[PDB]
Amino acid sequence: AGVSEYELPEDPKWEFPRDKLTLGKPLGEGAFGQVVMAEAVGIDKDKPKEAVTVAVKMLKDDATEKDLSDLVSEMEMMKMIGKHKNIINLLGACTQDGPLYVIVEYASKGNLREYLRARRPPGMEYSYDINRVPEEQMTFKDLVSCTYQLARGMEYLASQKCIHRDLAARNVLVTENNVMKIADFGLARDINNIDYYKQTTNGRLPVKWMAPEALFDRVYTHQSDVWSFGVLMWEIFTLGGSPYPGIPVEELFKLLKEGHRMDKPANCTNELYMMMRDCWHAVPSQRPTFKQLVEDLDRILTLT
Repeated sequence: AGVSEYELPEDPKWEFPRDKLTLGKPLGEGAFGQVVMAEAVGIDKDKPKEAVTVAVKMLKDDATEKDLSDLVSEMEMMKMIGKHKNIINLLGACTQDGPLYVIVEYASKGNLREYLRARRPPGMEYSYDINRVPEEQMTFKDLVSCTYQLARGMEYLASQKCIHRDLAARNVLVTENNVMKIADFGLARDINNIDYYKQTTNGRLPVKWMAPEALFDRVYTHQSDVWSFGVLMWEIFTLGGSPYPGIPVEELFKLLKEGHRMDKPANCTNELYMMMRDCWHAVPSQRPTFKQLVEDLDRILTLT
């Protein structure tokens, strides 16, 4: 393509008028972009006069070409996958005659890691944290429920023949009503009509969440997302813990080849830990599918 010479084409069904978008407080600032809260007047067809709170993803002043390319790619991926209860859904975009604004559903309780960490059982909270929410402490049931919703989001994603490639607690958002939503589709790819996605030699996927076929064989499939989902489960059941604690990524490469796997999280059942271990099977085709994970997780959640 070439973003420095590409004119974003009009797409009237998604286009939103700039004069009806009012930018508010920042929600996030990463290395490659920015997200702010906004009021979008009329974005909901049902209430054409009503302003709805939304989140807006946009470039920063020091953006690279790749940053712009990533933002366009995320927007296009979200058009293609369609709507699901457990995915941050695309609402609109301001693409003409000005900065690219990608408008999506607002998740008022923020990213999953901090959501879990603020909702930890007392004492493990040492030291003094002003951001805790003891009135909403996580039960085992809440954690399973969290995993089930995310599994449903990925089941839907896989059914659209989309790979996310960057699954992780930092890329999950939580709504006012505690709905888990997969976000950040900047690295997502459409693998319709190809057997697998071909990774570059040195990719842009965080190593501690990467399946080995991708790390060592440069292949990415839905089963690679399953590996990542297993790491995400581990993050969930440690209530926002960071993976392979104490192991730098440079040492992880060889440990993985040798069959190293993370230990069971403190307050998790063997049944759930085995499910994690199943996701980290060396043979991709021997990991469960997202459909099987949904079925298993649903059964577990029902019993609880």
